[PDB]
Amino acid sequence: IETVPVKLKPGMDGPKVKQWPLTEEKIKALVEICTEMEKEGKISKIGPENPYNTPVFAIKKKDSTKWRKLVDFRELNKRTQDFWEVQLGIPHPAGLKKKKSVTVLDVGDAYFSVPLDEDFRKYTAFTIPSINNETPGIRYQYNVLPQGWKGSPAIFQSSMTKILEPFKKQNPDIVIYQYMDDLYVGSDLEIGQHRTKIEELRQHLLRWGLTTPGYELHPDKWTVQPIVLPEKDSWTVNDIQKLVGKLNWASQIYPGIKVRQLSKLLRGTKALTEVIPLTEEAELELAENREILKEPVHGVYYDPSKDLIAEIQKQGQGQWTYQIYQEPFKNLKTGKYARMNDVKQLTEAVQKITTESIVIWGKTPKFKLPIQKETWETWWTEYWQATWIPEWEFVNTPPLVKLWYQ
Amino acid sequence: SPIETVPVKLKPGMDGPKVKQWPLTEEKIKALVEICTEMEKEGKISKIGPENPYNTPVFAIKKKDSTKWRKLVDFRELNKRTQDFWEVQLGIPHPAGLKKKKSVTVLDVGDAYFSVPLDEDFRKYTAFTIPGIRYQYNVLPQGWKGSPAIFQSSMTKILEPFKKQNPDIVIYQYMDDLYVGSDLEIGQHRTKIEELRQHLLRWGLTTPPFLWMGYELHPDKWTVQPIVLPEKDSWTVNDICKLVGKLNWASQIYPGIKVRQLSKLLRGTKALTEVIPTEEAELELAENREILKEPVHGVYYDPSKDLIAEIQKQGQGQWTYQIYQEPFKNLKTGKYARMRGAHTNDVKQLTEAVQKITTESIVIWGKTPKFKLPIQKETWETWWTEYWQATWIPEWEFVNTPPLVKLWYQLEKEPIVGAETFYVDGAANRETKLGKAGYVTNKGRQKVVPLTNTTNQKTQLQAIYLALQDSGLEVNIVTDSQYALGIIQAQPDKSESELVNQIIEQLIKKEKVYLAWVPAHKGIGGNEQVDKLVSAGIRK
RNA sequence: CUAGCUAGCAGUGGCGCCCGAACAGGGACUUGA
Repeated sequence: IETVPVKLKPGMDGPKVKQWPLTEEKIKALVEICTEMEKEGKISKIGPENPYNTPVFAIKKKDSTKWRKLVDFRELNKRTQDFWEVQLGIPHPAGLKKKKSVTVLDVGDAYFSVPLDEDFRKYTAFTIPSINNETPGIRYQYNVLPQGWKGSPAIFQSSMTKILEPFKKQNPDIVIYQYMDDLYVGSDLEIGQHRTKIEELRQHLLRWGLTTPGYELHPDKWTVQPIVLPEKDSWTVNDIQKLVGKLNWASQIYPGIKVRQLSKLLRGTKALTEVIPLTEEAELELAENREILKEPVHGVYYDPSKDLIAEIQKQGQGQWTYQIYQEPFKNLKTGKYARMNDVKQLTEAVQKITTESIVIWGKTPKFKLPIQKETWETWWTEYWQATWIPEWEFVNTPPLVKLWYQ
Repeated sequence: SPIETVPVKLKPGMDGPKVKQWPLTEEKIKALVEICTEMEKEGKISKIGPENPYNTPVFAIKKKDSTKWRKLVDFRELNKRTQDFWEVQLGIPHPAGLKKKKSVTVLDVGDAYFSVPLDEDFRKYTAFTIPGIRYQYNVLPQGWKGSPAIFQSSMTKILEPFKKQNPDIVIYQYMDDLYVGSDLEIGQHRTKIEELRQHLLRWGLTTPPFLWMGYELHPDKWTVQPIVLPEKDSWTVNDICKLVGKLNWASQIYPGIKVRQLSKLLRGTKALTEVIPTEEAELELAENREILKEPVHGVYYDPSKDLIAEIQKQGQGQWTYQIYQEPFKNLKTGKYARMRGAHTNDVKQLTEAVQKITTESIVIWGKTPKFKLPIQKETWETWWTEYWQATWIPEWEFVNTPPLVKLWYQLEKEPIVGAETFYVDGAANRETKLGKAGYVTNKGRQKVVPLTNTTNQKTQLQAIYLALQDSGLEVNIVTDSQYALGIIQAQPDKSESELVNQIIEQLIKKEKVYLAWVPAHKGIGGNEQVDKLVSAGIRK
């Protein structure tokens, strides 16, 4: 095997971020898996000769009781982006977002069968924590391609396509996209045909020893849901006040919106519980705003160079809303998420959001979660079922987005 | 010493920094000569310096217990150019986070830094000379930047076979202490100790309540060392540093012990004779005495049984926590009173406390304990369902004990019949800082009051304050500044700014209240009216 | 290089000075109502 020479970027060193504590029940599975991975030659123990360190935690994967370990390569990826971005990359087709069915696949077993460069192993050193800091950290060092660092698919795509060619020729309508260790398939057939094809692909992948046991998503059910206004015969002063506030805020989104007729009925200083007769002119402007609202906001494109921002908020009773935009007020895609504990629903929502953004554009968007830093930092390993780590931050929300929806 | 060494490298584009050994005196040479010959005849320091163009500084000093002078080697310039190494040690353990070991013992290996070799290629940077003759270290030298890391790595790599041969022996390693214990008989315990001694001797290692960095470890319990306090008047700078260290190390476990009186009374003091003067310090030290008059005793963690947590409020935004497994058999205690954020309240502080406690349980015990919270289920569920953030706590239950954790008031989502409208606003110039605040009503009972040195936010706060002051029993208030909206919707109880505190104290006695929001400068009801009424000579 | 021609170690814990990194409050630049 001839490992492709991989290097870092001058000016920035490797990752040296600390490791948050874990639970002993997870440490049990960590030891029980790293012993096997070291006996298999995938890792080996080292000493303090390398100050580089990257945290490691474990999740409870679905469809089984195993504990697949994962490494948050956020810093490594952010510092080596240029390599897999301009040296050897993969474009993003547009046909997958128009098919009927899609099934998620994992090919980490394929990455676990290729050696890694010796001069690069000193940057992927991962350590496991210990209880009460009594026993020193049992350090290790990868010997094969890891899961989480997006350079491994960038260097494996050659053999990947070489292996998938024999079967993808007879299926011209199939689509294959691997932005990371995950693997998506493009199919626009019935559920039974898609089942047969996906089990055929499972056989094709297990032909080379790939132990592969949400799961099946549908992109056709993703329609843009614009702002909806209430339409009732009763129009109190509070209702029209909330309406004018909402439309004054949305004027940045919808340019051709005015408050000409609406600012006339409420001119008389009166109470709030009373009802005011809605004139036909204000009704005409309301109908105009209604028919413009359903029209998708034009002028919002997708920049393949800038970063992505996907804010998420909580309305209550699981009514989770989310907006994606590359620029302030330049929304690209909206939607709703409800009717699925308070952190499990949030993790499921951010998982769905990032999965949709990956299968649509193919770039992990930065998140803004409405939650304290310590609580989520400690409890985000409970129901997380993915294999990679996205970027995020901790910013609050203004008291206006609560009126974005009902 | 057939133990495997560690590969050592250097910073890229660097080399050994030369040093110009300062010519020292003569009353320190003979001892240096005898000690270097003594270390040379042992076989751990070689003298091969025929053409090596490197040098390191040499020092000598006679420390406490004056019997003889010893040598000293410094690497102020060598460690700087030396590449960085990983530091495994990053925290301190806890006495409560231990197990129940019937046959417990302690062991330390002194002068073990000489019993570990060093890489031959890296031995080129050990130029130890003296007026001439030069020597080179062959083992781990003292004061090295990566000395403790390499030492502990070698220790773990040499005790791992002993862990393999006997995985049922609890071992708490450290820098040099070997806290080993099990549940065997005295004979079997001594047999295991002798086997461990033979295992360490296989590589040539010296094998000779308890003391753990000042802690007391009894066979059946554990406690903190009973600290004392001098009863004099003057306190030098040494006495100051010592007493403040003592109270800091005592406050980490005992509650109600602070350092605000000493911090505030010991500002700017850089002298040694400075005699700081008061009754506050006297009463604080007497309270420290009273608290330290009875020592607390903890219990070792039991892996079999679970553990329960509980928190009780003490007043003025201060909350104390307890961790226990059996009734009244508490493991440890503490206090949490940090005002996280500008506006806090009861349930927010409770969530912060419970997250701190579960983080401490994870880092100490590696598990999540059950909580006994003094709050109701429906109140908490209504709170977290009617909040604009995400807050989750593990399973818990209710305990009836004052003071209860409740909500002083609530809010609504729609107006109420028979209420009254209130359009409030107000601002001031960025230089005069003299603004007013007014409002409107149906019956026409307005009231404008000027302010002094106030900001627009505080102007709106004062406006809604005076609005709720002369309101009826159920009124509705509408404003424009989202700052007051976010302040009121959070429903605080204790904030930094006393203004919002008096506002909430006046509002709590009201039974019902409804809030709204309208974009300003759009002519909505009385917004522009009160704006024109308050903008007299401040707009243009 | 530091301290008054002379003397000039490190690590662990503590309380004291300056800077940087996170949270909260005041001014300038740009874009709209």
